[PDB]
Amino acid sequence: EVSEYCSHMIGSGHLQSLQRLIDSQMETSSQITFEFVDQEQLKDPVCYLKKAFLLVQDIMEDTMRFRDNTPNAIAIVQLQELSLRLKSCFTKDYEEHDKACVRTFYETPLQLLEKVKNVFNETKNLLDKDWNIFSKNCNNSFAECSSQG
Amino acid sequence: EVSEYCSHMIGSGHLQSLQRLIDSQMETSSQITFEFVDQEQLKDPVCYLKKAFLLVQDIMEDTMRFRDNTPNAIAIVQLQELSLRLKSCFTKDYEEHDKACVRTFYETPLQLLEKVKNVFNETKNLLDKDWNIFSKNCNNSFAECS
Repeated sequence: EVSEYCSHMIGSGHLQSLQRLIDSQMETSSQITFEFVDQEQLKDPVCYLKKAFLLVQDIMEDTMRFRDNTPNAIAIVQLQELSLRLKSCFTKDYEEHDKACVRTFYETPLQLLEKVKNVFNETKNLLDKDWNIFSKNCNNSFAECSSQG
Repeated sequence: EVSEYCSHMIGSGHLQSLQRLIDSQMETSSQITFEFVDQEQLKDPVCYLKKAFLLVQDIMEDTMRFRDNTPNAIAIVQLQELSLRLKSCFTKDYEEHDKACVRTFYETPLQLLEKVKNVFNETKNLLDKDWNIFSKNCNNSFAECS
């Protein structure tokens, strides 16, 4: 079940952690490649975040990497712990729609980090309005995407 | 004027702060371009650091940029202040030789930060050995560079 366990689960400390993450990065024009949800393909706000929340998990595990026991590595662990708690708040969608709406991006680390912060921030905002919002069936939204990863 | 006060300017807090900078950088394939001293051209330890000390000031001003008032931006300002004090410890070498021993690098921000930390670390170490050491005339060392 999705349940009231979902409401208020993403806290302000989580967002401040994301912000300190962003603020400590040296500013660079250097771009990196990553997979993320293509907003131009998936425009519905709820299903965008349903898909994006899942990808953020891969992004944290493989891309947002820091030295053991540094403040930023600790924030990632907390965001991963938080994401595990959040997994019962997103209803599962069809497995045929796993790579739909995903594309490779060529963007700076700061732009990737802003995408991740926006996912956690907007997920928190919608959960605070309705703890059941991510029980939405997004199979038709994913089917309307033009491409796949 | 070079003086005994040189051996007291770079503190442990400056290095620990540099380490905290390094520890906060995300491990990523993102590489950046910068100008720095070539260790292969300038192998003499003292003249390497005379050259590297000047270049680190451009790197801090133009490349190691952080959003204003963040912990890392403040650390950079403090390292810049510290460098301003250290300039009394380095005698001038011929202007002749400004871009000598310098080449472009394409390395990660972590690698650049390690290069900067090593300059401050080795400078502190040598000043602790002879606070007059960077009065050395490095004009001939700079001349053998490519």
